[PDB]
Amino acid sequence: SWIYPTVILCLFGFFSMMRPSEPFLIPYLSGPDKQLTSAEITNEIFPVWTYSYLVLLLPVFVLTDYVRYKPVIILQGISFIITWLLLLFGQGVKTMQVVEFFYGMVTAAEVAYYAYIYSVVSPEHYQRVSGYCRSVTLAAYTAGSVLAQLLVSLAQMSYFYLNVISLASVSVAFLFSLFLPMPKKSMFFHAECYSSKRLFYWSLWWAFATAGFNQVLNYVQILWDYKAPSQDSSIYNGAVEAIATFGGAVAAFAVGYVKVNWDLLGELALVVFSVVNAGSLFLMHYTANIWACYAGYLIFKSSYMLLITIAVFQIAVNLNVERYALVFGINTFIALVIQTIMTVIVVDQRGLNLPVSIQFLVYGSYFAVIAGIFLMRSMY
Amino acid sequence: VQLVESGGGLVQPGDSLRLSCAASGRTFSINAMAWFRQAPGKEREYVAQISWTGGNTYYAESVKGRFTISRDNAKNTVYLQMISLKPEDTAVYYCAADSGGIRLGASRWNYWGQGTQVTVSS
Ligand SMILES: Cc1ncc(C[n+]2csc(CCO)c2C)c(N)n1
Repeated sequence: SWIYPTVILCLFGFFSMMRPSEPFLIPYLSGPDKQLTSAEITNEIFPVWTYSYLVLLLPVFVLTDYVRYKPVIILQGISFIITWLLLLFGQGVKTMQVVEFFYGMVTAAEVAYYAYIYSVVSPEHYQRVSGYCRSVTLAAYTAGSVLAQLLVSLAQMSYFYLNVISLASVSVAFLFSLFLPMPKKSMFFHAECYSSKRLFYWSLWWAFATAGFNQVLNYVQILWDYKAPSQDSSIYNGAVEAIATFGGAVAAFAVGYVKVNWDLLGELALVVFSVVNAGSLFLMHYTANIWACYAGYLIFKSSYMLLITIAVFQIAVNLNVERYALVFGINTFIALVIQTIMTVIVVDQRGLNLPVSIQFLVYGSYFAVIAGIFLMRSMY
Repeated sequence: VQLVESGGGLVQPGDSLRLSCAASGRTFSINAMAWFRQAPGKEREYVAQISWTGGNTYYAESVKGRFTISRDNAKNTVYLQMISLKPEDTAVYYCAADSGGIRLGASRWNYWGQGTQVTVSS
């Protein structure tokens, strides 16, 4: 009884996230197709993603519950098509700002994908099923990225004939998204805890750390293109993304295998791996060798993902399934309020308008200041 | 926008040139203007760019350091200043005015100029 909704919910998850041209985005943008100056991408287009993502988060979170979780899933499917239909033919600098906004709906509606299964699957097969619908996404992204650097290198497929394949992939996602059973009970609508010492402190790092992780992911392909232009030398942005994603996936699984009490050795394991993220972000900025810059991304994603798993594990030890959403819903919002404050000052055109050359000395110093205040706070 | 180019001519090597582009007709919305170039028996080649709202520029790697592009929003014209010319720069230059708005198309540059003849020789 639990296999039909999950089989079609996993098929939708795999196809939607099997997008080959996620890595080859900025090489595609600032190329001979939609030639855009790197100053028109790092300070006018990309920042809009965090502005629209922040705005369309609470309205979508509340909407997902009132109207049962599926209608929002379809909306994410439609926004996937609109985003890649403008990314194919839409040209200009103003048309790309619209694309970023529609990618806010695509990413902000991801809450209704993971939370849907709770309302249609029996409560016993909730962690079993949740793993199935979460590992398929990682296997889809890793499989897609490997294919991107398999057609661009061995098959010679232009960067345009990856948005066509990406469009077909997401276009088939919105064919299974019409077949999920319609839930009949929501969590809050149709169905003080922060005072705990651990749930607040362990949420502060989750909110702050994930705020910088999203920013680094956004303005990273510009750094690769800056240290080695795509029109002059070969770019392995697909293999690097695939290896980094696999590195994070195995790292998160490792935390779920070792049995160590993350209470006496929890804070130390988060200061130490936060230093590694600060140390490996100066490398991406201080190193001229493009290969070293790839390794800096490889270590950062693998190291950071080893901490979001500890923080998520420590946050969720007493909360119910009915409390994760509004305890992981605030943090995913407070994390964005930090990102918008940082993007406005550091990146936005009206702010400091810092280029990408000097930006990573701030992100690399951002994670070195989330270490002193969570290590100098432990005072006796 | 009806871009008109002028200022072409044959110059001995090491002689600069200034090329203007009297953009006119719908100049309220021209969010860029990037000169191009088409050498004899070749294809159009990027040569410069200048934003209209601000002044951000982006020159081609080969031509950077001698080619200076400056907007003149008062009169709408866009000037390309070139120094240290050589007989390998003989080509024809074209403007390309990115009008603006939400559009679907094949090329970012909506409207194009006619073309000015530059013939470096001696
Ligand atoms: C059209 C568009 N697509 C994606 C992003 C954000 N983004 C780009 S790459 C990446 C991680 C994978 O490399 C993320 C989150 C954006 N701002 N605009």
